[PDB]
Amino acid sequence: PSKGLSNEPGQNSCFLNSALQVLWHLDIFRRSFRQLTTHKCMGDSCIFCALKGIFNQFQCSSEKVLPSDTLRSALAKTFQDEQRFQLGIMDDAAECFENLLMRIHFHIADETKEDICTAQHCISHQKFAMTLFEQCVCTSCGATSDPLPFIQMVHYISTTSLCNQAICMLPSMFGELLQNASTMGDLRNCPSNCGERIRIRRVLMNAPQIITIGLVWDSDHSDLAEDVIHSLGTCLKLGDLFFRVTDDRAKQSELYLVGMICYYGKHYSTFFFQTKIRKWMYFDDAHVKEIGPKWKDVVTKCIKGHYQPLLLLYADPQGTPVS
Amino acid sequence: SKGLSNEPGQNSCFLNSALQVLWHLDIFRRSFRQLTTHKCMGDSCIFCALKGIFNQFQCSSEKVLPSDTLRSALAKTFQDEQRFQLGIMDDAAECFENLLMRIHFHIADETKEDICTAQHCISHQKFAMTLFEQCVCTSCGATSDPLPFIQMVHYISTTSLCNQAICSMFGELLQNASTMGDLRNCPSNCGERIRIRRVLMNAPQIITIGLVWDSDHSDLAEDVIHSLGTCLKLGDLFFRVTDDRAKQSELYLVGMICYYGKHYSTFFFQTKIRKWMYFDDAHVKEIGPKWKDVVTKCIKGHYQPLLLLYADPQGTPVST
Amino acid sequence: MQIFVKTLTGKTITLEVEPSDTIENVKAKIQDKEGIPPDQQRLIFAGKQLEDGRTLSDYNIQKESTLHLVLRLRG
Amino acid sequence: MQIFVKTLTGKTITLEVEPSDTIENVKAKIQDKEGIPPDQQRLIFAGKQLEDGRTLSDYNIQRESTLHLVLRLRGG
Amino acid sequence: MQIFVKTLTGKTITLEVEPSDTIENVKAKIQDKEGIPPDQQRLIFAGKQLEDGRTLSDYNIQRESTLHLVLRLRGG
Amino acid sequence: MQIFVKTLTGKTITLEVEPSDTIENVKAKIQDKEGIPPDQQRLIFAGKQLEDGRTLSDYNIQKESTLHLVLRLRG
Ligand SMILES: [Cl-]
Ligand SMILES: [Cl-]
Ligand code: NA
Ligand SMILES: [Zn+2]
Ligand SMILES: [Zn+2]
Ligand SMILES: [Zn+2]
Ligand SMILES: [Zn+2]
Ligand SMILES: [Zn+2]
Ligand SMILES: [Zn+2]
Repeated sequence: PSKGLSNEPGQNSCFLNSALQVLWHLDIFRRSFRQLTTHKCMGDSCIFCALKGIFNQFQCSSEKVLPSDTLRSALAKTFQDEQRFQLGIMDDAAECFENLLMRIHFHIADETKEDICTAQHCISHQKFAMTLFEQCVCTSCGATSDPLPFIQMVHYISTTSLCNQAICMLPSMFGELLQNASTMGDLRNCPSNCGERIRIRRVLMNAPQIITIGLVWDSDHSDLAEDVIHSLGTCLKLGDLFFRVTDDRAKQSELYLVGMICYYGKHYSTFFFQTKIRKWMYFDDAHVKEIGPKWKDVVTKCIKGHYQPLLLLYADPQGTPVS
Repeated sequence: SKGLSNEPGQNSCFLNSALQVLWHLDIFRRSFRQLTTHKCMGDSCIFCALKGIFNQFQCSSEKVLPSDTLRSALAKTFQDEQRFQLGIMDDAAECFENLLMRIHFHIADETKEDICTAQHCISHQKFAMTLFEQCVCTSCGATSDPLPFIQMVHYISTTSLCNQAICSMFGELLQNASTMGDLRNCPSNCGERIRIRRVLMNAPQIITIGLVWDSDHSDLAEDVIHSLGTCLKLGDLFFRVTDDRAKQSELYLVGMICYYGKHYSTFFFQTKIRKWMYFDDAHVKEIGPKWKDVVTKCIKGHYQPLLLLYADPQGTPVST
Repeated sequence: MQIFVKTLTGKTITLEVEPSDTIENVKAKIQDKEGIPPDQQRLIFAGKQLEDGRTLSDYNIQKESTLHLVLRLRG
Repeated sequence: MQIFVKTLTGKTITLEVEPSDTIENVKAKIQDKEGIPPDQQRLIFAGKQLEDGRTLSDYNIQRESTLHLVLRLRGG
Repeated sequence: MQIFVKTLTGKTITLEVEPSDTIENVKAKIQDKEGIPPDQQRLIFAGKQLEDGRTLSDYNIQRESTLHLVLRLRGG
Repeated sequence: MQIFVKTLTGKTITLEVEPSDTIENVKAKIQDKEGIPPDQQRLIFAGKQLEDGRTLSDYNIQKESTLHLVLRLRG
């Protein structure tokens, strides 16, 4: 259901309301979260509990607008020492989105000796997280660097790298375009200094069903927005997104753009394609609007408003909720 | 002093030259006497042939002694590789080296890891050099994978011994000579070039040096004998020496095998007479007390020393 | 000690740094080279965001390590 | 226990191991099947590098689990 | 048994070990006293390079044995 | 794959070899560079002398390994 989130003068909650809309409208997340009964509760201040109360309202309430203040407060108390997501202070929607996924893992999984999440109920690691390792490899002399493995919830790519690689290419290529843009500046010397140069290689070993792309902007009033919006594709081939994709489920995976958090003028909003109405919705806190059934309708609005897309959410339509 | 026989076609002065050295080194002889156990090969047994020759060296009263018992055990043991065959002419340093190997094969319990720990093994306890090679770049820190091994003789080029001489403490001369053509790129190719380093890890009481020759008719012969030193400080033979005993170890030139026109001889210092001796198969002769005479005998016959043997004066044989 | 920073434009720059350097120290070096103010700087290493008050040694930032710079957009 | 080791060429090394086997133990089995020196071997599972001194059950590595073998080569 | 690890600088390390201790554990103990990563360590005994998978007993390394520590590292 | 050989002059030459090459092959290639017949060639690697018939891989001779050439003096 498409409802709005209230934002009063001074509480600066548009960064949270933008992320909340993505999480509620993402099918793999919402259906998964509903089947979740037990959680590591933090007490009167607890993100999971505040999130559940918001999600229950999104379905049972008849109000056209709902308050996110419970999650806003719980987020503030949880990050008091870090001085992030504090009450009355603006913040970043992608940082908010990342940390909500991270705290969902803390609420769902259990502390493992080696910090390895295998819980089949953890939405973040089972569906969102990308498991990668980076390595320098020289084809001429055969030298290789030490592999550096890590997990990320968002894949960040530079907007200028994206725009430049689009001009060079001038659908079904957006994955390759994203990969060439991400690797553009990753030139390094051979690990053994044969004299040749190498490109950092990223290898994905898992198979996320939701890829969250983060756009690295050059400015808060970017003059590259229009070129960025026109460079965005609606279909992502996961097998092309990284230099190597070793998991068979991910080689075959095709993910479609269903959501996009947008920044403009120190404010945040969210576009999302509701699969039911078969149309693109727009959520700016309390304001919910029908944009249209065509991606071009979203392009026209983003370009007219000088919107800067920050988070792109590609969901596998053949994806499944957590078991 | 005794001598060894070579029939006209025997061509056995390679063995005889090496047999004299082993009998005269006090460390090898006194060790070998306390040995009454060995992996006998039966007929092709080098130990028993060797034993038989050492019994006659001590008890027999003849001036010249036969070595055909070792020549057949050597030929039968190496019949699969066609080396030291009956009648053929062969290398003396090769013979001296394989004899030390064959001894160990007879005094060891065949450790699976191939290490040798036998307290009675003369070849490893007294003669062997356990070292490793490694490329170390002092500018960027990089370091090649260390290559360890055991060698029985340290081989040094003649063209390098002489050249370094042109350029008291001849241990540095041997070290400086042995590392002449050992320039390598840095293991991480930082741009620097380094020299291969070798560091000795045990304390051999007999250091045997091999001289790599350019031809059977070398014109460096005279200069090689002129660069040889009698006293060898083990602490300077290698880039580094880990064992303290070796660090303060000084070794004296005690014996040497010489080549000349498809023939072999042996010079040795009989300490019981304080005079250097000479053994050309069956012909024995006294040289004198001064090492200068060994030089004059050598440069007058165009001799080419193949093996030089240095012994720790304060050495000891194997222990129970 | 030499570390790399992937900047907002995709270019890779070189930071001369010490293991005992706080990341606020690193953010100041990035400001001089790249012009981005510190509060707008997001440093990611091995998928995790570096948080002020810590040093490079805390995160095992070693030589030739790469920091991924993301611009923070407060809203 | 049967565990699988994925090389970056796509070859799969099947290994018979125990949960109490260390990572150096696993790298020795890989050398027995491939001749790859353990010092070149890096093993990765679930986004974490596996430490030589720790065991397979430390990382909760179970039956039919897939480990990723990445090699460190000097080259030349 | 107290084994002796000798380094190129001249420092003679002493460690309390048992024959079961694999070479990797000897390297770990070395890291506990010098701070040298085992990946950079190479042990040598009687001219043979010891492997991290094998154990001291496999090399007949008896008590009071002296081992040689050589470091294989890269530059810069 | 290249290989280092320390000749009788104390200098080092470079030989292009493969690990499946017998040492009679290595000896023949040494002959084309240094002019010493293989029967006078003693090849030492890491203390042991290479016994004719084996291959370079049987002695674990990788790239950039250094062989010590030694003149055999039959007498
Ligand atoms: Cl604010
Ligand atoms: Cl690809
Ligand atoms: Na190891
Ligand atoms: Zn709760
Ligand atoms: Zn998780
Ligand atoms: Zn290279
Ligand atoms: Zn016998
Ligand atoms: Zn022995
Ligand atoms: Zn270097």
